[PDB]
Amino acid sequence: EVIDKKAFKDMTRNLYPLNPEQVVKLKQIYETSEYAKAATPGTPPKPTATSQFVNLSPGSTPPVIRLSQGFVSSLVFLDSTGAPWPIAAYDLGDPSSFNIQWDKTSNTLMIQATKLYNYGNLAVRLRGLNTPVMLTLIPGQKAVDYRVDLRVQGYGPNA
Amino acid sequence: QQEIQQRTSDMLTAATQLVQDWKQVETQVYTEGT
Amino acid sequence: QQEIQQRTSDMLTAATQLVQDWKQVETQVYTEGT
Amino acid sequence: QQEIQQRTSDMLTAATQLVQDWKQVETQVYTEGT
Amino acid sequence: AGYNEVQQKQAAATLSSYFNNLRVYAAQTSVGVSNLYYILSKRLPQNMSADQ
Amino acid sequence: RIIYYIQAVIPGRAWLIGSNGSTLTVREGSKIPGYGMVKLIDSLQGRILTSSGQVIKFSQEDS
Amino acid sequence: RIIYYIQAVIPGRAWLIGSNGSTLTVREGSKIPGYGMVKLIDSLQGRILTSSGQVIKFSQEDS
Amino acid sequence: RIIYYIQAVIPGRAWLIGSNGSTLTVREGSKIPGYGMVKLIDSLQGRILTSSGQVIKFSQEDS
Amino acid sequence: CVSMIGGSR
Amino acid sequence: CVSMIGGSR
Amino acid sequence: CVSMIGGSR
Amino acid sequence: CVSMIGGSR
Amino acid sequence: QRDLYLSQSKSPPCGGNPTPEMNTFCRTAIPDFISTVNFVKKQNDDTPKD
Amino acid sequence: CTDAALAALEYHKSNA
Amino acid sequence: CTDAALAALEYHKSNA
Amino acid sequence: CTDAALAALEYHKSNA
Amino acid sequence: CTDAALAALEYHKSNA
Amino acid sequence: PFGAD
Amino acid sequence: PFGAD
Amino acid sequence: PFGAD
Amino acid sequence: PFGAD
Amino acid sequence: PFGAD
Amino acid sequence: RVSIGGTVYTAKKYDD
Amino acid sequence: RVSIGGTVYTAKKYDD
Amino acid sequence: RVSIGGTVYTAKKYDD
Amino acid sequence: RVSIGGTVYTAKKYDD
Repeated sequence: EVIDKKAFKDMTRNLYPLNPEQVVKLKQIYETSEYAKAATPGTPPKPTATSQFVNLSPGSTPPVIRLSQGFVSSLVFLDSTGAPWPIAAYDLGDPSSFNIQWDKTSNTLMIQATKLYNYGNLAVRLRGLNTPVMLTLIPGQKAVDYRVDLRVQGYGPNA
Repeated sequence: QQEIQQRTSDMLTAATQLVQDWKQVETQVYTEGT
Repeated sequence: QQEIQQRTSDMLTAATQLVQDWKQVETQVYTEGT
Repeated sequence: QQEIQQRTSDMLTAATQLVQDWKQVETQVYTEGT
Repeated sequence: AGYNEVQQKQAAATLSSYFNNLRVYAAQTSVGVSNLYYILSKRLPQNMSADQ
Repeated sequence: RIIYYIQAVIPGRAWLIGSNGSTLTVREGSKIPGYGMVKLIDSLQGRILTSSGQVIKFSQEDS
Repeated sequence: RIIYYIQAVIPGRAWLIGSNGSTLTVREGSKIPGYGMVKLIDSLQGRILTSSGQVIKFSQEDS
Repeated sequence: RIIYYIQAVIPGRAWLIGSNGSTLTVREGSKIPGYGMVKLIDSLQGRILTSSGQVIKFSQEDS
Repeated sequence: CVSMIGGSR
Repeated sequence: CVSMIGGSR
Repeated sequence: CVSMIGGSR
Repeated sequence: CVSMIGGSR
Repeated sequence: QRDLYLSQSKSPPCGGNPTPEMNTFCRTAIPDFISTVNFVKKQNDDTPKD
Repeated sequence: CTDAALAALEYHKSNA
Repeated sequence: CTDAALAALEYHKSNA
Repeated sequence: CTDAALAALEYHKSNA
Repeated sequence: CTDAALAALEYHKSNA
Repeated sequence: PFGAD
Repeated sequence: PFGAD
Repeated sequence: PFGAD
Repeated sequence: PFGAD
Repeated sequence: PFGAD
Repeated sequence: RVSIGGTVYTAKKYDD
Repeated sequence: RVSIGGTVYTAKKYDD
Repeated sequence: RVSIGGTVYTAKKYDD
Repeated sequence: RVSIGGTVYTAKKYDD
């Protein structure tokens, strides 16, 4: 009858050839590996909600919006009294590196930098304004402009 | 000396499918009440 | 001396798929409430 | 002596890749508000 | 660029006649599928009042 | 003094919650009130070593 | 005086925000008030070194 | 003192129910009122060693 | 840290 | 600057 | 002019 | 602990 | 014939997921065949220097 | 039956 | 049983 | 433990 | 680091 | 796999 | 692969 | 690739 | 397989 | 390509 | 006889 | 026994 | 250990 | 290190 237990030793060998210790080993190598991927290299950008005043006087530099690869940044537009200023339209410069979504009525545009380092510019035609507002958009910066108040120089339909 | 390579093959085929059972994530469901 | 090129080939097969996943970015979604 | 030509094929195959990525200039898009 | 005109026009004619067969086929199907879909569409519900 | 316990950590940034409810995110080198400057962030261990020798860990009732 | 912090930087142009709220943009060579003229922009570390020895960094709050 | 019984245990966390109806969750190292701090959590046998030599087992009328 | 499933007396 | 998961004791 | 990512100590 | 259908007399 | 392929690199067999042998033949150029043929050097190679 | 079962039981209990 | 668990635990905590 | 990572950090910041 | 940058910058602006 | 299960 | 985990 | 990153 | 069945 | 770029 | 841990523990010889 | 760091740390011989 | 500059910087031997 | 015109000028050896 020695044949039965010899075969069965070979069996606990082959049908379950990764013994429980080796199964947990493979679990930990898999976990360490995907974590090693998921780690964003260097420090990640700091999530900062900033507020900037938009000046449309000639010679002024356009406002800067910092993005991050795969993250939503919400620009809200307010007039000099801080009230919402709805957006009439917008034009994406280089939509191949940025994607904007915006419900047609609100005054908030959310942006994701689709590729990591390419910077561009974005125009927004506003409700009561004759000169629109243009912003430079740079991703991969040491922070994310996580939600940005744009204090446009003019006065909106809400006072 | 062949035992090492044959057994490496057996549990490489094992480890691949263990990893595949690990990679799956089955999405939750929403049942909405009358 | 064949070990280096063999293992590097395994490395190409791995690293190419890794960089291809990291190139992947998917588009965000917007869910408008009722 | 032939390693330079081997990496020559590789380096050109990559360089043409970067350059026609560079010639890519997408069209700009507009969303007119309601 | 190491080309000529004989097989150029020849193969051009062959491929073009091939796609021509495709489109005439497709139009003949579109006929039949159009009538079938009209039979189907006589029997679909339609909304009469604009207000839901 | 005000003890802040870690709310989350990855390689790089670390989001911290205080005894007063204030929330912050920190990198390799940053000024934290009291502990001075962060010396190192150990992500899988959930540890922050600071200049003042004080070690910042996950809250006991949170970890 | 007025301290300017880094607002963002890429190879070449660097956009900058200060204590007065004014925003500027700077290349390899420019007259920038107080600090004189910019000797270089180090983008991958987020640094501006100028002629007067003063060094412009991302603010502690926004980095 | 207050008597705890391991309500259910897995590798790592272990959820405990006490004689007061209180529920808790414990890891490899965690403080317990009265018992001290946990030295080990064996999920296979439903047992937990804490520092005070006290052994936490499944309650008799539920195991 | 201990996986007693990989345990051995 | 340290990705410690590539760590070795 | 300087490409700093093209840097070498 | 004991499954005595795994029993031998 | 190589010029014929490279005039159509946007299309196979020099494009569209080519097999690595065809890919290599697309990459490499054609050496001069007359220059490589030399009998004095190969003769020296055959005979031992002694 | 019972005595062999208890002997195997104590053998398993004593040998961890 | 448990003794191997404590021994391996302290061995892993001592050899990092 | 942490000494290895910290030493690697200082040796990285010392060698540009 | 940066000193390599100044050296390379001045070497570029010295040689047209 | 221990003997106090 | 740390030991204070 | 510098050391003051 | 017992005998007290 | 000059040095005064 | 075989335990739950997978290790085989058996009695030697008994009867009733 | 094996840790989460991926490196295997085991005890030698311990019975309960 | 590897930095973000792409060059490798590792410690030699440190334990705790 | 390489400029925009095409010519390559590099620093020799510089550490910080």
